[PDB]
Amino acid sequence: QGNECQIDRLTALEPTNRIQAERGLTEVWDSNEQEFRCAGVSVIRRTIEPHGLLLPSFTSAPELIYIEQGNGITGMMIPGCPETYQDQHQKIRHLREGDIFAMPAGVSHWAYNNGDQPLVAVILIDTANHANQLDKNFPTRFYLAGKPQQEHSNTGNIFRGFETRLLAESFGVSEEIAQKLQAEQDDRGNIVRVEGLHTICSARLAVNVDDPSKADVYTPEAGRLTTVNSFNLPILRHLRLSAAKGVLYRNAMMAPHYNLNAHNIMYCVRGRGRIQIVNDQGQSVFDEELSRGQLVVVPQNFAIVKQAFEDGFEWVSFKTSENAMFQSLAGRTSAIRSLPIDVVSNIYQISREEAFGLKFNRPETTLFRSSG
Amino acid sequence: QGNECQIDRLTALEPTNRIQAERGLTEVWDSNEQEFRCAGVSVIRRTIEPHGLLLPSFTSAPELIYIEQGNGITGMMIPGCPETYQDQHQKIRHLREGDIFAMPAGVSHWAYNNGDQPLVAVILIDTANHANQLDKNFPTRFYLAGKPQQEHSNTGNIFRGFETRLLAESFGVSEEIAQKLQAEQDDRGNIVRVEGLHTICSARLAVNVDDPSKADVYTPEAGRLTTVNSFNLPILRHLRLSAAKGVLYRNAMMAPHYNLNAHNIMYCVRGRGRIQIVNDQGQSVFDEELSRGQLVVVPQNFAIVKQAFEDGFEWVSFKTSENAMFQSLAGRTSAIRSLPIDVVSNIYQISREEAFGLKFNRPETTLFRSSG
Amino acid sequence: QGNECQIDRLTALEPTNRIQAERGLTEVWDSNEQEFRCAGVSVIRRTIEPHGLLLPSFTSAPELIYIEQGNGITGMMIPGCPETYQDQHQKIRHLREGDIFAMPAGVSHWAYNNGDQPLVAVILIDTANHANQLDKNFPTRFYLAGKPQQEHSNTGNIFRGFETRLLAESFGVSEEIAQKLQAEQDDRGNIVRVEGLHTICSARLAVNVDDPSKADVYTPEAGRLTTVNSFNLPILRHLRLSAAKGVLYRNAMMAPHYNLNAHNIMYCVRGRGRIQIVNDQGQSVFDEELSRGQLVVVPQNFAIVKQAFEDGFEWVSFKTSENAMFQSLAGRTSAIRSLPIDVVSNIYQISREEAFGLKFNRPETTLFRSSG
Repeated sequence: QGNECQIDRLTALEPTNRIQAERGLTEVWDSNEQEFRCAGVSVIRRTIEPHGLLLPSFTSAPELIYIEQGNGITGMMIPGCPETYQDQHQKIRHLREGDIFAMPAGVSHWAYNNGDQPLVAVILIDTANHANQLDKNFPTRFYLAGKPQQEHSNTGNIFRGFETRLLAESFGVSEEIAQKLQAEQDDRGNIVRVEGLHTICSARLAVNVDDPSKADVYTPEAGRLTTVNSFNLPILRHLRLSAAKGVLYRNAMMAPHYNLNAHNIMYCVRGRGRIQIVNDQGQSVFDEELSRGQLVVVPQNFAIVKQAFEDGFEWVSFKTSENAMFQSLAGRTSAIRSLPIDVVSNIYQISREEAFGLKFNRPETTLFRSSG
Repeated sequence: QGNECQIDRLTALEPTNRIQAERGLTEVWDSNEQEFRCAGVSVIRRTIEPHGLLLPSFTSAPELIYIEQGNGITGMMIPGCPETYQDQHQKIRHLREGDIFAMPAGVSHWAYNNGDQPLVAVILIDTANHANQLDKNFPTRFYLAGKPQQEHSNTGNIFRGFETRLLAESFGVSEEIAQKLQAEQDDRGNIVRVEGLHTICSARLAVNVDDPSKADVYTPEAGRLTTVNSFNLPILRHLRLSAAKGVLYRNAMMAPHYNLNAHNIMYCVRGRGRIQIVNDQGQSVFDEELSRGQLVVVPQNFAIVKQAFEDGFEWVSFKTSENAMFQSLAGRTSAIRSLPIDVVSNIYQISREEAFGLKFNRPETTLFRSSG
Repeated sequence: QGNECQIDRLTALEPTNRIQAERGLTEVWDSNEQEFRCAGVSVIRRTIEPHGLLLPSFTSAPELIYIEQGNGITGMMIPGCPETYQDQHQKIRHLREGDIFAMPAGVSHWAYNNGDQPLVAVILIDTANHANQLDKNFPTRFYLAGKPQQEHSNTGNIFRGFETRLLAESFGVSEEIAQKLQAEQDDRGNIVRVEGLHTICSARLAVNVDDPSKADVYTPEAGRLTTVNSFNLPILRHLRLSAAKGVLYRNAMMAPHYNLNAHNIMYCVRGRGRIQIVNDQGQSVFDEELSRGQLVVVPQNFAIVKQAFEDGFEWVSFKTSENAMFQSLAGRTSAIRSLPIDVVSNIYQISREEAFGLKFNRPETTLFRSSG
């Protein structure tokens, strides 16, 4: 078939499946939605209650994680990295709100909310990544403990699969304890309640996009845009993903722009925006308001404008390539302004002075203060 | 299915659709042709009349452009590149005959023929490029002005898609002028008549293959071969495409060879040649004469020989990978000559002296002077 | 469809087609097998009798070759590499048992057994490699001599395809000899009997994994693991494949582990092992004994344990990515040991001391001495 990107209708998408576990919630968007198929990604949102432990798992696809809310810690068990010092374990890293974290394909990991508010992560799973060599339709997830529900469609964690004897032998451990590995008798789900706890090897593997000094774009009382790519997060050189966080203040807008190289899974973090998206046909495929917890998939090259309402509008964009670049159509550093004025007047059939105003009437860069 | 490269018949291909615009012509080859599906490319040829302005557009796929005829200028609006100095615009670059230009995915651009003869560009659109994340069947093109016809299959340029108000607001411009953006009232097509006009940021993004000093191969009264790859055109490191131009003089031939790594879209620029192509089965899939404006798709690894006729034969080869490499079967630096003579005689069941002549009777490299 | 990696059953796979030639045998596994489709590879094994010459050929896919048995020499005709000094030919390289050799896509090559025992190579053909731009279902092979049978499904070597005249002309050779090229009158098949014979340009393009000093893992009376990746075989940076050889001594085991980034085509070289493989569902998809000449496909991220029997168990793993990395679940440098003990006890619902033993009772790295 291969026509999933012939899109004339996009939708504000919300999770269509829930997975309730003892200490957390996993909400799964519908990966069958055409625009997800086009983008080749899946999105989940996990809400881990305080003292909740997301059991160790891995997925064949790389993930881009935004910590929407809360703080906690994630342990990554990267093969080959140094033990640490009783007890030994690999580097524990901290998760905080505003954090954009990169999970390389196959890397096993667990998370724990050691904070007071629920820990909330919005996870892009890039099933179409070159790194994912399993199926492209749905993420494949392998758990290392518990008896977790399938997240994307007689089952258990990978240990349940092995002959119990082999397990016991493997760990130099009793059979009875091996059965604990297999968690055949476990009903807690993928996020369990705990009490308390207590170069890739050394990098943070994250950058906090709430750090206003890191913004690439600010416009006085318009807002800011903060990019995560291969320069501030070098691992993204390997994942070939990037990300951005945007804040639009009351009635501010992001000029119509298109992303050159990447699909943009724009998740609304807070506020509300009139979002309009146009396809290659010059047809609007989207003209709706996005608010908390909704996302829209902006396909590569699809033109888009974001107009904040009175409460502003804030989003994280997961981008399906390395150093995704976009181009504003209006403003300073825009397609129009890059056009020689004669080209502008000629292509739009307007005066050299109408052209001028078309080019320069908008002095802001990318983010504008607007009236609502 | 995935059998589009099971090819037993190739065809001399010509455009199957025309798109007439006010100041230019766009001829589109049939991307459904099996060998195009196999190669994962589309080909167009644009003829821009003098004083003709190819409206700004972009496509999700990278393009390799050969300027077959004429000269003019192209403006590339690469996001982030410096303005220039009344008026400000991005770097204007010159296009001349023999130019092989690389357009990265998503980069918006316009062209203008400021010369006296029609400006003619043969464009390979590499829809199967990793850079293209939309559909693979047909190029997706987005225009920034006018009301252009679909080039590959109630429509308009991307601005037509937006709420007019939002447009006006975006540019700090009147509504009436915003409607000009949307060009709902435009009948000029994608190439309009104009009057006159007047690290990637600084590179030429082109090399002229008509520069005889750049030839990698010359053979006295046989002709020349000139390659564009990542060394003389570094951007091609990003596009993962390469190109070559070949000139065969009267009755000269390019020895049977195969390309190791890439499909070869060989477009005939001038002259005429008996071209023969063999598949993995040892079957001829092509044995016809190519002339002006026709192309054949040579699939990766398919063996091919090109025999010029009395007027010679000249072609541009667009190659679907980085630094595509080929191997001659005959001549100096050929498969046969690289074979130890005993291997040759043994595999061909011939004498050590028949073998010798098989190896050395052909002292030329790649291009030979032949009799017609 | 795209569900070939939804695997609940793997099989010990053996060749399903034989191709007998005059001086050798070619055994072809069934590339239609679901797990081959999932992995996107094909496997062949060629047995070249002493004094046997594997005719020159190339395939659009890169190959990883393990010399299971024997020694001989392979000639690679890489385009552009220096002639050598009567006779001139390209660098001849030696093949020996334990050799893991990398063949880049499209590179023409022949092999010859100049040894006394049959020369046996197990060949992974990575049809799903980015380098292969032809069909993905089956390897495409082009021969440069003889009249070889199709290896994967009115035919001949590529020369047979050309007009004989053109051939003769091409090589400056008589017609009668040109017909020898076309081998229309040849019944020897792809491996013929001979008598005797006699930066990529200069690299060995191989590393011998039988070199015990190169082992990355040894465990006293357990065995060893030896990896071939981009560091000891730099060309693999281009192929994006890796390999390993494993030897398990009597009753030794490789702890349950999963490969993070790559499918693992594990071919059994000698001995016998109880191999168990688990999918993402916690279901065993394989629990059988592998022995000489059988392979199983371990999909990326599928968990696996290998238990040698009394004769030990030795395998070569062809891996479908660059520097494939795996993670042991048990032992030193394992997922479990990388887990903070509180996470372990909490996720497995066991004591801080049961947890401890789960973590540390297994002091070996990856390879363990076990009881059978």
